[PDB]
Amino acid sequence: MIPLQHGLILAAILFVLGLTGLVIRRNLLFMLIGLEIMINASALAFVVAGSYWGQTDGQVMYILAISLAAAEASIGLALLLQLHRRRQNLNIDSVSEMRG
Amino acid sequence: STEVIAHHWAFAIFLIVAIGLCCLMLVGGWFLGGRALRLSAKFYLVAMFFVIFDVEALYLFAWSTSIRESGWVGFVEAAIFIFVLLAGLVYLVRIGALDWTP
Amino acid sequence: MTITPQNLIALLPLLIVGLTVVVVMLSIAWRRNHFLNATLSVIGLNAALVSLWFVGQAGAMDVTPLMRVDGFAMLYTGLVLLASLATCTFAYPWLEGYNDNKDEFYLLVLIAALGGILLANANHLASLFLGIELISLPLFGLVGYAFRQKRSLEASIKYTILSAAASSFLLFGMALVYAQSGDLSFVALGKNLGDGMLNEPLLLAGFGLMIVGLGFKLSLVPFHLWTPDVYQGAPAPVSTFLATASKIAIFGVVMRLFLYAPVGDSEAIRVVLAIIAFASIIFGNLMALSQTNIKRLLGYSSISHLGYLLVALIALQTGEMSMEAVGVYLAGYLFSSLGAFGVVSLMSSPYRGPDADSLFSYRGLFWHRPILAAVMTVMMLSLAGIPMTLGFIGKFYVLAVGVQAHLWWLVGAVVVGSAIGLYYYLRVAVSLYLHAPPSNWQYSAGGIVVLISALLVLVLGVWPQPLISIVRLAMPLM
Amino acid sequence: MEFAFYICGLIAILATLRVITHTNPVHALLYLIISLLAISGVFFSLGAYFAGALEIIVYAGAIMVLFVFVVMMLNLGGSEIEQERQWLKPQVWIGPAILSAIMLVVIVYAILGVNDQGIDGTPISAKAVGITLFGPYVLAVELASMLLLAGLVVAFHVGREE
Amino acid sequence: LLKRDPLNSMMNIPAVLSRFAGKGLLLSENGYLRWYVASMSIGAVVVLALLMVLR
Ligand SMILES: CCCCCCCCCCCCCCCCCC(=O)OC[C@H](COP(=O)(O)OCCN)OC(=O)CCCCCCCCCCCCCCCCC
Ligand SMILES: CCCCCCCCCCCCCCCCCCCC
Repeated sequence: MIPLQHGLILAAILFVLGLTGLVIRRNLLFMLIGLEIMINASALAFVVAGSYWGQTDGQVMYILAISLAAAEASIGLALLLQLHRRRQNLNIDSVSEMRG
Repeated sequence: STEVIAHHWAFAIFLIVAIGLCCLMLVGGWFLGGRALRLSAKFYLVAMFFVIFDVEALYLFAWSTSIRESGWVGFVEAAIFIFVLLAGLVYLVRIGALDWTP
Repeated sequence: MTITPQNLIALLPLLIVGLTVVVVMLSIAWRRNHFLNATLSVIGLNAALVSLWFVGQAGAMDVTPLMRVDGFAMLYTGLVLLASLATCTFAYPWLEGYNDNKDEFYLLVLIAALGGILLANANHLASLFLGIELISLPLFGLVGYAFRQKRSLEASIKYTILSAAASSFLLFGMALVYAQSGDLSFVALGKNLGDGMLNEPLLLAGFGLMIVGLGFKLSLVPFHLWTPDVYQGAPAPVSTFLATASKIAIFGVVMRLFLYAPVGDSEAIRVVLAIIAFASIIFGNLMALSQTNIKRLLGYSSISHLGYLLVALIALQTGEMSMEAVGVYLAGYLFSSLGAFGVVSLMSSPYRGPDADSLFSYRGLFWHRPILAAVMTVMMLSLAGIPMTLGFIGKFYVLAVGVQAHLWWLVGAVVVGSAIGLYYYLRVAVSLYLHAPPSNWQYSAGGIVVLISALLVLVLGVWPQPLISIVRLAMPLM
Repeated sequence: MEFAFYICGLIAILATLRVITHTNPVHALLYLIISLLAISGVFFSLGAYFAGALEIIVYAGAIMVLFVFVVMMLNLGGSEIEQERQWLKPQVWIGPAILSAIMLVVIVYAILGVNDQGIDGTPISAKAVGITLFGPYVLAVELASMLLLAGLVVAFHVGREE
Repeated sequence: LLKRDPLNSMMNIPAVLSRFAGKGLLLSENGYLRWYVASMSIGAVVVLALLMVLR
């Protein structure tokens, strides 16, 4: 009896909140956290869409989504550790060596 | 059904009573009684291996509950999956990624 | 739907490249050998390229509820495999100067080629998403392969963050599309609407979000700002692969999605894509006017050429040769970018440490490297649409496609962008011949690859009929 | 059923809002874990039992554990972060919040104009998900294993110490 | 009055316009990742608004 539109609205709210955290935060760690929030919100939207139609496609796409999310979190944290090792800071605005 | 709503109430009561019991004993411990190094990247490597192999484990979790329905074709697909996973594990072992002491 | 032996022999390049990945990993685990691992990688890619002929014998069919194999898949799989083989050939002399481990490069190139083949064979939203990420993550590895160098690490961080954001956008768009439709098949995206309500708001918003993700992946305005920095910071073979294989595979799957989805006929999506292509052509041509770096200039070149590709894409539902035009343009653009970035890589090889600059210094290249300068100026003229080049044949195809569908704004954009591209391409080609003040067969192999690419561009610009016949023979399923 | 969905959705929204506006990394990750638990509760209220199970097993049990591992490895004491308060100045966050709000209203207007008979909430078991995973989605499983392998190889190559 | 070829300058005016437009457009390539994400979100807003208007 739960509407599909309300679940999609919740997913959209979480997605724009994660994107706002990705934009306004100068830390690379909080940028990765906001990215995690966005991909989790997309997976939530897929689960709601799959459960509305009564199919396993939403859960399968969620499984692929969280596989990608885990791999991307690993990749971003490895890059963050490399940045903190070789520059001793996580300022994403200071790493702007090439431009124009 | 009466049984399913009774079971849901029992599970809710279990969760609530357990959390409230630990909270109550924390409150009682707080209430009673008078008063008076740089970490290496091997931890990251171990945790990342845990994450990747846990996602491959979740794929195997999904497969294992439907082995009979998938038939021999699903067995073949999971065999290639497990062979790729074991090749990755052997690759990690042989390059010293899983060795703590150098 | 299950998998038959016919479905297995139609799965030959995917299985061959995956088996190559497993064999290369077991060889690395046995003993770290750069030459043996690179040889295994190129033998596996060539085996996939020659097993494409057996796939063509097997015919065209649907292999999965996800994949579909036809001449479309043949052509784009061949382009991706050729790009990956050229990337390995350019990568070996660059990796000869690498102090750290070198064998992971070919593993990542093989996995990215696997993602490109999946994108070529993709007939599903799940397969499209998985191919996009299977291309992206090895590119995350390859762009920041020289993570000690500041430029490569910065490009890796930028590419990883922006591609994660675009993947989230694309997945949310697929989620909205699936909520609207109820089936993830390419043909079923809009089959539940009729009698003139194809412009459903949820379907349009979802398709717009995947348009945002793919326009990031195709360097389309205004998701194009990453292109010069990621192209410059990454290693030159990585720049070659990112310019050719990723763009070709993503544009091929976008072609297949917009051909098969009934909602691709909707006018709002076509107008939005027309605006995107117009702005992409104009911006990518104007922003390369005053670039002293060859990598950023080639990145803006990639932006403008993908704008031309999108211009050919818009008339897909009206014209009949639009996908044929896209195939011819993509073959010519593959050869052009292969030659240009191969000359860049051969000048940038071997890797002379992370603390030293990788500056090109293309001025006066003819006076010590005459053959490479000749190849570089041939590819520079090819990228400009100048005749007797394959890039001119692609530009002519794009112009004819735009003329057929009365998309005159896009045609004027192509003309103006061609003039600006003429300016900067001719500036580079004439700076090659001004005045300014190897020793192994892998470098000779890379020089042979760029020379063969230049000769192919010249021959198929003078005589373009065999390529046109080959592209027309790659007929997908209606 | 709908009560749990609405309460867990509100909890997840509040927790994510506290995540994006926090300075302590460990507190931000704790609020993120709380939001993940709430989203898994939303999953369980919708009948996607496997989705919630993998949300707390993997998303709140592997990925967030990796994030907390990295945070406590760096010993982030808020150097030039806790003493800046840059994201709380309105000249920094008014713009992006207005942009995200505009996109939210656009997406909400798109969402409100779709056919919706509601979600019956019938529990889709993990058995059917595993049947579809190793049936019509074999290549998805194999190439997802390939993708996880690629991510593992890249993260090993980047995150070495030497 | 005509020794400076005024029609040549009149037809060379679009070259100056193209150079100025390229210089103005190159300011968006400042190398800041947060600006890149903000521009991606701006493009998402623009694309979605255009699709909602033209629907
Ligand atoms: C009360 C005011 C607030 C007080 C403070 C916050 C307390 C926690 C609030 C959130 C968690 C509890 C929400 C209420 C659940 C009550 C049970 C319920 O609604 O069950 C319905 C349904 C049972 O299953 P079903 O078969 O669908 O039943 C349909 C009936 N024929 O259930 C389902 O289908 C699934 C039920 C939800 C999933 C399991 C529980 C998840 C809990 C997540 C907690 C996240 C962290 C919260 C932290 C709060 C403090 C910061
Ligand atoms: C029109 C398509 C391309 C045709 C070939 C263009 C030229 C390719 C390079 C050939 C070699 C050029 C050598 C130039 C030598 C100039 C010496 C000047 C001395 C003052």
